[PDB]
Amino acid sequence: VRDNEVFTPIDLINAKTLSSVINSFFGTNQLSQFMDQTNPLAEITHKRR
DNA sequence: GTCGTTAGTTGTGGGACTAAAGGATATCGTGAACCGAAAAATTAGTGTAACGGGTATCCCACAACGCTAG
Repeated sequence: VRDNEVFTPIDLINAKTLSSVINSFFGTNQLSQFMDQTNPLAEITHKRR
């Protein structure tokens, strides 16, 4: 869309379009699970599931 | 030789899948410019004090006797 010479590779980039995907993965994916934090064994088992 | 009929597929579509507890999520991409609407803030303008009688009420104090003679 840009034809003016006043445009640099900073104005071209949106952080939102990457942060959105990463936050969606870490907040709503079935594999991003609430850790079993009852005891150390629960953590060490959940991390090896 | 040709056309309707019947039964047995065959592919495709619609409908089921305990009970109890619990129950947190994250959610892009951008084009400009002017006009209208109403909701809000700022500004401009007017003011009493005691007196006469007469009488309604209040608080505040006091009274509500006893004896003798014609």
